[PDB]
Amino acid sequence: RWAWAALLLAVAAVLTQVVWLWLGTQSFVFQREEIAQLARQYAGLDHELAFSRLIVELRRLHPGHVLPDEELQWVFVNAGGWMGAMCLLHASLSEYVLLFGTALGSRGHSGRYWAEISDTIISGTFHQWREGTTKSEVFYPGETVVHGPGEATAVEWGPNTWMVEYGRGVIPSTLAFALADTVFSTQDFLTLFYTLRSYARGLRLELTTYLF
Amino acid sequence: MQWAVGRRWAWAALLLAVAAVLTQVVWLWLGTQSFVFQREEIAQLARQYAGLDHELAFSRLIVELRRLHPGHVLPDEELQWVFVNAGGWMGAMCLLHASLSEYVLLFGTALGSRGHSGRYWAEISDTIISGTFHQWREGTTKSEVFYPGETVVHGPGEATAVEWGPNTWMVEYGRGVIPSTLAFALADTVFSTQDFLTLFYTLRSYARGLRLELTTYLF
Amino acid sequence: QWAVGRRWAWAALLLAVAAVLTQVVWLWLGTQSFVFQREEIAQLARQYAGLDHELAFSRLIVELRRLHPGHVLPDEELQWVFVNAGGWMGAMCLLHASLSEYVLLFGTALGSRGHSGRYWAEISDTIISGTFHQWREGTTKSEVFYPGETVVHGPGEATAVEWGPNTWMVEYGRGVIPSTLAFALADTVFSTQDFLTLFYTLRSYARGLRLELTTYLFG
Ligand SMILES: CCCN1CCC=C(c2cc(-c3ccc(C)cc3)no2)C1
Ligand SMILES: CCCN1CCC=C(c2cc(-c3ccc(C)cc3)no2)C1
Ligand SMILES: CCCN1CCC=C(c2cc(-c3ccc(C)cc3)no2)C1
Repeated sequence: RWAWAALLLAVAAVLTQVVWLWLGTQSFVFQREEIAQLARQYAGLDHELAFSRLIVELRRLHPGHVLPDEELQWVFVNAGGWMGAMCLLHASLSEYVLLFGTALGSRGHSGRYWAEISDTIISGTFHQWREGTTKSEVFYPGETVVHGPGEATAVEWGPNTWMVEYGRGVIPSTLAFALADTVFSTQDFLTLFYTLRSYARGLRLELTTYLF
Repeated sequence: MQWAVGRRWAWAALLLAVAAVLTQVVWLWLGTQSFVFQREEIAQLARQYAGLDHELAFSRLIVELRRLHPGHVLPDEELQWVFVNAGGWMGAMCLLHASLSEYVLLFGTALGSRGHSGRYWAEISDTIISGTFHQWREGTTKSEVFYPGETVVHGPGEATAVEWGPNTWMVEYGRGVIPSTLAFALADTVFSTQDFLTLFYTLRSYARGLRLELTTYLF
Repeated sequence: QWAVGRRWAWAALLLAVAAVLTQVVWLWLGTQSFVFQREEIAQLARQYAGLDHELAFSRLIVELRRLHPGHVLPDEELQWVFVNAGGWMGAMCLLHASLSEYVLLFGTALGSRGHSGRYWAEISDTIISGTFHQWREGTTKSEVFYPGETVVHGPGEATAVEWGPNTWMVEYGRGVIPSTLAFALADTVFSTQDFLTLFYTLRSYARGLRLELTTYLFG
């Protein structure tokens, strides 16, 4: 039975080799500039219409990578002390695209992620206070703010602020932060479920499209 | 002996009778569900004092609430402002009535606050005496603002983002599984503020409210 | 010579350790010494209030080092680290820290609101710039503090606090300092999950303790 341990790690070595090759020869659906430019084009429109225009345009540029209307949903997000709402459009293990914002405004912890996040503002104001500094910056509609991996900032959204968010990195690691307050502060298990389901729907889509 | 009845059978028949009767009169306890306050009574009552400053408005409301419902309102000896930290927001409450199905309290903030309203197994109504109440309902990308005199109604299972301006005060009425709602109102107190003295104060106010509702029921 | 009971000597020793510990603690309280006087930091920080906070901080650190050599952290150990607690967020720079005292620079560029924390310590905050709103427990009014003013937070007290944008202050603390850190890291553990920040904070404390340990032992 000692040889069975060798066979166990034999196929384990090959499978891990298959995965490694796949993770490295994998390409991305979206470009950072692509998402930013679309949002910048629509920022002058009311956010409701801007959202609709952007979703339609994303679907024609990348069919089979954007969730259907039947699976689009606004779900509150409580994390880092702030509160907003998001609508997931695309979600894989390496990328996501979502609409985010708040009608009341909010402040808190940007989060510390294993990913690069790009927020292009559609309406309102985004205040950013970078770690190590004692001054803040403000971004306005049409402008894109990037959150590098391992960076942590204090953020503030003004009343009625909305943005398109494009994330790239280890996406399942971001859920730990995004659902923290939901678990320990709001106890909103229903919201917790809606979030996980939306991610599942996004993963479901990307899997079928890749398989056709 | 065609009219006679065996004693053993009759004894077991009556046991089935009391069992059938009890299991049915137990059900009517939910049918004879009596709430101490009417659903829109608290709102209609506080809408009258909204013109005053919150300090006098509270005192005159508490007095009026006692006269209308004697033995259902906590005495001045057990009235206390305690902080409330939940859903990312912070305020202070003053419990006036508390049972297992109902509660009435004075709530507000002198600074203002924002956060998650909470999903309760209950129906909550808030009537504004002073300040502003902002509500952002789930699924929408817009908010509504409520002014003094108006009443915000929060149905069961609903979740909204809330914002109170500076110096907003309100009376609050809740109907439903009150102990479960208490789990939310103490969440941030445990995992964010670690204010265990406040935790004690809140639970004590509930115990005082419950003690009153049983000593009134017993006398 | 005689024997003592298994419950007799047990109680006697329980009184013996009671006699020792109580007079040992009282001995400990008597030898207690503080590097900074109760109102020393406040008096010193107010002198630099009104200036650009960068300039005020730099001059203060130089002044503290000159007044208390061996009790202020070197430049290579000074570090701005985010603080998340009680619902609010800001940044701190630890200047001095032991088991009984601490001095730190604190503030926020964005502003913030939340629970002040209920500490086993006496904490004073002298404002260099910006605004400090305080809402005391049991009250329905709030007081605003402007630069040059000092806010004192007594042990066991709990307030709601609000900082305006670009508010900066100097904070001195006196009491059970390790218990205070527990609060300061509450949101970091259960809300932000920022382990890096958590590590930075604990490292800042360790550096303060090390410096205090060396100065105590070797001058
Ligand atoms: C500095 C930018 C930080 N952003 C700010 C805006 C909102 C965030 C945010 C991210 C998410 C999210 C939801 C689902 C999945 C699968 C992944 C991520 N939900 O909300 C984080
Ligand atoms: C949508 C309205 C949500 N409101 C917002 C304001 C404050 C609430 C709130 C509820 C309570 C409370 C305290 C003790 C007991 C036994 C029950 C309830 N204390 O505070 C909940
Ligand atoms: C009543 C004023 C409350 N203040 C408000 C501002 C920030 C505080 C605050 C305290 C600390 C801290 C960091 C390290 C150690 C060893 C001890 C304490 N880090 O931040 C507490």
